[PDB]
Amino acid sequence: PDPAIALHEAAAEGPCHDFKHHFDECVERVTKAQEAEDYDHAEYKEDCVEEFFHLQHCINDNTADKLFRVL
Amino acid sequence: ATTFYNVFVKRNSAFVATILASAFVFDMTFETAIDNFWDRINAGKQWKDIRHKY
Amino acid sequence: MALRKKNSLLNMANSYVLDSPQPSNLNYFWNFGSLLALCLVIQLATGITLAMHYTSHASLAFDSVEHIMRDVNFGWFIRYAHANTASFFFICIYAHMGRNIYYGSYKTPRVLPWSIGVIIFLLLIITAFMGYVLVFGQMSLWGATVICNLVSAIPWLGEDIVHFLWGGFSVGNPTLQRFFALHYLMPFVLAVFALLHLIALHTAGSSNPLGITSNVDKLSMHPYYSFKDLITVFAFLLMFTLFVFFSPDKLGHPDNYIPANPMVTPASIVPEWYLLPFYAILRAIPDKLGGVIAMVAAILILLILPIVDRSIIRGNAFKPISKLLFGFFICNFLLLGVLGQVHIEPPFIVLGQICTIFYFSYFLILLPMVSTIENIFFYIGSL
Amino acid sequence: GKSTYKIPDFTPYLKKDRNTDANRLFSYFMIGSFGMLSAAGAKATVQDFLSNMSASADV
Amino acid sequence: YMGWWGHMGSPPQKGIAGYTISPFAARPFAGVVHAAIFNTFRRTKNQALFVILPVSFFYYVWTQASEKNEWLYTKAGRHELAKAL
Amino acid sequence: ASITSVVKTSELILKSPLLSKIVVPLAKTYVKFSGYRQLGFKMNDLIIEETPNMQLALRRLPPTESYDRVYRLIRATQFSLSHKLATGNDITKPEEDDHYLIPYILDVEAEAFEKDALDNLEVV
Amino acid sequence: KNVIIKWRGKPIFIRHRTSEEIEEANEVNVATLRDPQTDDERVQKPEWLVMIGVCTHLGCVPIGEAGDFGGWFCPCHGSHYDISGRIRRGPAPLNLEIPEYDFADAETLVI
Amino acid sequence: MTAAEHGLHPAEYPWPQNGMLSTFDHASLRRGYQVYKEVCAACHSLDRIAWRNLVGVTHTTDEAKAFAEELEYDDEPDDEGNPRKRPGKLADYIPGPYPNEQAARAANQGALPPDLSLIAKARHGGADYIFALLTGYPDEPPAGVVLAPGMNYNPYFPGGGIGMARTLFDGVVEYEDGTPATTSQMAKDVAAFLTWAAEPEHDERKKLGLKAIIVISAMLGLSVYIKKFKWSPIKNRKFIYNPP
Ligand code: HEC
Ligand code: HEM
Ligand code: HEM
Ligand SMILES: CCCCCCCCCCCCO[C@@H]1O[C@H](CO)[C@@H](O[C@H]2O[C@H](CO)[C@@H](O)[C@H](O)[C@H]2O)[C@H](O)[C@H]1O
Ligand SMILES: CCCCCCCCCCC1=C(C)C(=O)C(OC)=C(OC)C1=O
Ligand code: FES
Repeated sequence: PDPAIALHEAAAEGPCHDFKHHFDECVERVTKAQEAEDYDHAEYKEDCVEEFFHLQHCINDNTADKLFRVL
Repeated sequence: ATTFYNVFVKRNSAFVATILASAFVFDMTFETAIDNFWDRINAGKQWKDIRHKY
Repeated sequence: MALRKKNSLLNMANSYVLDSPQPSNLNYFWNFGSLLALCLVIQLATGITLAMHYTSHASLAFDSVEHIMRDVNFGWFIRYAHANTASFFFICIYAHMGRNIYYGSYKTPRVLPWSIGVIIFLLLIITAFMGYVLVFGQMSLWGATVICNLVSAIPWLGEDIVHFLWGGFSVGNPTLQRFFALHYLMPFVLAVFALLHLIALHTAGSSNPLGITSNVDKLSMHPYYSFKDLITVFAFLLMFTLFVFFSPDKLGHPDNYIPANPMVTPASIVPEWYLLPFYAILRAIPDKLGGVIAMVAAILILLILPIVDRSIIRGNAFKPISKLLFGFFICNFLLLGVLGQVHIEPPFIVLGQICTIFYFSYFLILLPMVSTIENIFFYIGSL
Repeated sequence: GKSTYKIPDFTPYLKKDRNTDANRLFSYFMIGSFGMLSAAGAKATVQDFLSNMSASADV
Repeated sequence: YMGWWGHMGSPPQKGIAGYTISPFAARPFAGVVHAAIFNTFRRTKNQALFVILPVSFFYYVWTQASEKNEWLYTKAGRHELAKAL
Repeated sequence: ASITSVVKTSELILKSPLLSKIVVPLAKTYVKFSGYRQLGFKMNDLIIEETPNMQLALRRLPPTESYDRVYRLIRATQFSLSHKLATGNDITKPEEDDHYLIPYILDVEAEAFEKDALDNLEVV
Repeated sequence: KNVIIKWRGKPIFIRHRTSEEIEEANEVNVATLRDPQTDDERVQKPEWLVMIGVCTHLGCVPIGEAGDFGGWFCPCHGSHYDISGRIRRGPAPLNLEIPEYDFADAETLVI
Repeated sequence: MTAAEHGLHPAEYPWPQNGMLSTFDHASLRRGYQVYKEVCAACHSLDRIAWRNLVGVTHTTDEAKAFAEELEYDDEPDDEGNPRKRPGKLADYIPGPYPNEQAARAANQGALPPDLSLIAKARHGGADYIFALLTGYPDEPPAGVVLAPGMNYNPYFPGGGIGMARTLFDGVVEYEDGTPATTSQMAKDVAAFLTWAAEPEHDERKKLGLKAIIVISAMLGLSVYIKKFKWSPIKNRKFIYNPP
């Protein structure tokens, strides 16, 4: 299988754990907010792109070299 | 040194002839040297290295 | 009498490149003149070569540049050499202008070579702008559009002039073919003005870093400056090599590898880096015509340096306050450059306006004040 | 200071073997090498550059 | 303001004796190591403030501006961005 | 700016006790940081000379002053091209930094400015 | 929805404006408008905003639906056009030009 | 601008060709061609590449002629002036999947797949962007993202919504050299191949650059010696002044 799957998972649980938790908490909040009614007629709809970027940027920093080493 | 000066350097005609002949030799040898060096540092990567499979 | 002096033709060469009497103390900042001549020669050689393979018709232009890259022997080299040397031409011209401003080269008796110089700078900008359009990628097309619409700011006839410069109602084939012809011509015009500013300079000779006369102590141009020029020629060629062979696209915009599309406007249209400070100055003024005036004035204001510099002493070598002011002026010019390529967003909008005010206040307020005060300090200080 | 027949001190710069053929030959070796690389570099430049005018790959 | 060899436009010179030695008689790189270290240090030390002060000021200005701009376009900076526009 | 201007303004400052108290120390430090003395120059050696007025003033210098100026210019040019500073007696001491040229240029300019005035006289 | 038709190399924005969009456009007091015009002067048919989609500042094409007046936003220098395609904010001096267009049928317009 | 509007910036991967002295790995180039041919070529053209371009880079003359000869190209009209087809030659360009933009957009829910001949030069990031994009489709879009119809979430793409779906899955290609075709492997190979397509002079350019660096450096060293040699009489000049 794709080596990246394992490397990415390892990096999320390990060096990028703070960011993983931030993204998770964000998702929880947003899903809950979407669950609540009159969400469609709200001014500000929060997303989790920011937290996702912080996590992905982190995973990539801890993985890029390792991945290319096994291809 | 006197001899070398007198033969290759003193006359400008001789000096320019020596410089151009040296340039010719340098050009040919440097080409060959770089070719070999380039092939060693990029070993197994070039078409010439995989061509034999096809 | 030696033939080099006797024969009128040889004597003209002799007077410029051999017997020409130079100050004996020119520093390495006097080497940009010959680097600029080198860039001009490289651009002529590569440019004429590209013209042998390029097609100016809008249906073929972008493809003809790809043909040069892919099929023409060493076409990649000639293309990258031409494109990168355009950047080096601006590095050298900013250095040369920087040298001239720091050392007071614009003061009497060198007002005329300086004023011709300002025109050379305008011709370089126009040459480089038109050359960039020739690729007919996305940045090419939109660059032309926006810059050729600065003429619309001219009242009454402005819009008519724009259509006249386009040869239609938008940037298209007529514009591309005319830019090819003018891009070919402009470097010859530029070479003539470069020759004119040297002839004008020859009446006073070169200034020098101390700002005093060199009439007391002259050195022949050859062999001293010939061999000193070789050092910077090889330093230049090293820089050239690193860009052309190892990083040929570092100074460019990826969007110019997309063919021009009149419908889609690219996400961000910025000029080539060397035009960025003038573009920032334009953005600073909200008014269209205001912005255009400011942008042109930013170049033409160089013509008043001879007047606003009130110093009794030429150049900044011995003027600590002028040196500090010059440092701030140069760094502000670089900040303007950076602000030319940021998004039009807070807080860069106001910052661009402050930097624009500082740019103009150097010429109009600070240099006249500082130069007046330093005059007084030299006199009182040495009593 | 005053006498113009007392030559200023040039000992920090003077070579002892200044009149020898070996001394001159060295400096001509440097000049010659420079001329040689300039010749080889010009030849390479001219050959590669002019080759653009030979039939391109598509032709 | 400039003449030519023989009539350059110098005031009359008298009383100066000039001396030099042949390029072949001299060591071209004499004292190079001392120059490269001590001379360059002196020349650099004396000019350092004229470079450091403007560079550091404009770098600080840029740093502040770019950091604010980055912050304004985050979620946290929503309100301050709304006011700024 | 004309030497006349610079001299007149300086004299207004030197007159005012308050002004001189604050300007004279600044001017002395300016001169120290300027560092022209470290190339063996006198202040007046730095004044732009490529003007009719200054050429005339220089022609009116006494021959000895003129010969010494030539030497200081040549010496400073040699320090410049060598990237060295003056040492010892080549450094201009503050007591040697005399305004040898200022009187000559002030006379040349006096006449030049009077000529301009009188070219615009109106019989009353 | 807003369409983009090439006409003399320039883009033509054709928007099929809804009822409430037309209403939104007819609100702004003409007084406060760099280029004072009402939608009635611009369109000959309230349901067909036909404009030359070139920004009146320097000549980029505004990204539609974006803006601050929710019509068109020129990304180049940040000028905001309306649902009438009137200039509201930014360096642009004039409202987005209207071509000469006629409804031959009620289902086809010529430009 | 928001980070979303910019797109996430790709990691810097250690490509074989990164390095002043490094060529492409030609075995990777060959594998990348196979990914292009079997996956991308369904939607994307490679119009600037001719069959002759593969020869001595990725394929032998015979293999490339075989690829060309399998296709039909427009010939010159026959003697009655009727259209004719011919088999392909090495001079022919690799043919695209669609006759025009309209056909391309119709097949891709309105989106136009760009030609890939220059894509590595036409995007910030080059190979890293291509690799990051192809391998960076999350299983689920971040909570709160509203995708437009026909769009797929990919953080590397500016705005996040790209009209191209994920296409590389483990084992969509069977490499002819026995290499395991994982998503990562295929993305690496095809990114390398596309980088080659954008800059095929790459290998020769860097070797000539090495030669230039060496010669020019030597000339710079010698020019410094010669300058110092010639200038020494001026630098070493001494004066004695006796005031008249
Ligand atoms: C069946 C359709 C399809 C397949 C298969 C496909 N693509 Fe695409 N691709 C698209 C479409 C549609 C776009 C345009 C997306 C957009 O602009 O929203 C696109 C865009 C791209 C872009 C540029 C994105 C940008 O920055 O504009 C690259 C690079 C790309 N594709 C490469 C590939 C590679 C490499 C492969 C396979 C190995 C591939 N594509 C397979 C349909 C496809
Ligand atoms: C193609 C562009 C140019 C070329 C080839 C060129 C070339 C030269 C050369 C060879 C010199 C004499 C040596 C030197 O001082 O470096 C010189 C001096 C000068 N140039 Fe330029 N120049 C160009 C553009 C400009 C520009 C844009 C300006 C002014 C805005 C300018 C103003 C001057 C001045 C004032 C001098 C005299 C400086 C001095 O020696 O004190 N030049 N130029
Ligand atoms: C001062 C001299 C010159 C400057 C500063 C200059 C600048 C430029 C620039 C910036 C480009 C765009 C390059 C790119 O990104 O691809 C260009 C392209 C071009 N220039 Fe010039 N140029 C000069 C002289 C010439 C001359 C004399 C010719 C003679 C015809 C010429 C012919 C071309 C051609 C054909 C192109 C288009 C092909 C291409 O983009 O490479 N140039 N030039
Ligand atoms: C820069 C590339 C080399 C080519 C030369 C550039 C072409 C420009 C030359 C034509 C302009 C006229 O150039 C003019 O020529 C004459 C003689 O030639 C010079 O005259 C100078 O040298 C001669 C002897 O060398 C003396 O008689 C004269 O006293 C002195 O002023 C002028 O100072 C110069 O301004
Ligand atoms: C005296 C002025 C000389 C001509 C200057 C023209 C080149 C720089 C102009 C600026 C510019 C403007 C105004 C501009 O608006 C623009 O943004 C879209 C650019 O990118 C095409 C530009 O380059
Ligand atoms: S180009 Fe439309 S806002 Fe300036």
